Amino acid sequence: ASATRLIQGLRNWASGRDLQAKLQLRYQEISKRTQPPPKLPVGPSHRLSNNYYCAR
Amino acid sequence: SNLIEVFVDGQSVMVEPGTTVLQACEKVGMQIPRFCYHERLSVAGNCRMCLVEIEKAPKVVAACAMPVMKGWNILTNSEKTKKAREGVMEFLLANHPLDCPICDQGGECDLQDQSMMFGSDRSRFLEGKRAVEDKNIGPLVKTIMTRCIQCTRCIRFASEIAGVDDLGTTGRGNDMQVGTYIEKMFMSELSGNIIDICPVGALTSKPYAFTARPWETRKTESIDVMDAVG
Ligand code: SF4
Ligand code: SF4
Ligand code: FES
Repeated sequence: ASATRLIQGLRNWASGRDLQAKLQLRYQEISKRTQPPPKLPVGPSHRLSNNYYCAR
Repeated sequence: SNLIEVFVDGQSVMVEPGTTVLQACEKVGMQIPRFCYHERLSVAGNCRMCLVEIEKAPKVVAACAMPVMKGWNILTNSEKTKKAREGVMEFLLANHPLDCPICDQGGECDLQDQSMMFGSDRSRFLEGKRAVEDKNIGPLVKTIMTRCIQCTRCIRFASEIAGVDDLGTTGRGNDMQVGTYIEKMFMSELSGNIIDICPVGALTSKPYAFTARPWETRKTESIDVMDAVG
């Protein structure tokens, strides 16, 4: 990005792979930080009245 | 010739008549876990940890103070034996405070070891957790009676070896303070021995109190001095 069309065409002509499309300089889809806080679910225990440690 | 057969897990062994189930299990090698039994004092039955499912009976019976009838079969690794141990261990850890960082028996607890090797993995009892105000027993022994599990072992040791009779149970329900009523400085001989009687971190050493933790030290043979007995 931040380039004109002439050198863009020179890039896509020196390697005909459409380098403008994906270029490994991310601008947009950096993951937006300060995410919401998670609430972690608990799996096959905290199930009351049946979690017998003699069993498992 | 005065020997009774018990089938500990099917393995037969001869036991002198009248002795306990627990000494038969310690004869074959088993350790039924225990909190109010000790091999120097009288055998009270207040901790309920020593239970065992003896066959052909719907009721689990104790093994701290059980006399041995002829020809037993003892199951120490059955289903409801483990269920009873997990239940009793879950009962003990309710009214016991979170002090395992600051408690003076981090490496040498008993609730910790037996709660790992027999207890549950999840807890319950969201509310509650009563607290007993401590005393000032002596400048030799630091005392926090909140960690006291009311196991009645300092009492039996005092009344049957020290002969001093300055310890007692007081109250009912959850509210059973083990201690001394009259705010008297309990001073006698062998009062230093009471900090190894107490299986939980409730009666610790006063000058030692916060100077180490028993996995860092290394243990070394030595002989008593200034006493003629050694
Ligand atoms: S006696 Fe001390 S180390 Fe043991 S469970 Fe109680 S607070 Fe924790
Ligand atoms: S102070 Fe210790 S030895 Fe005495 S009853 Fe309480 S837990 Fe048992
Ligand atoms: S050892 Fe405490 S109940 Fe039998």
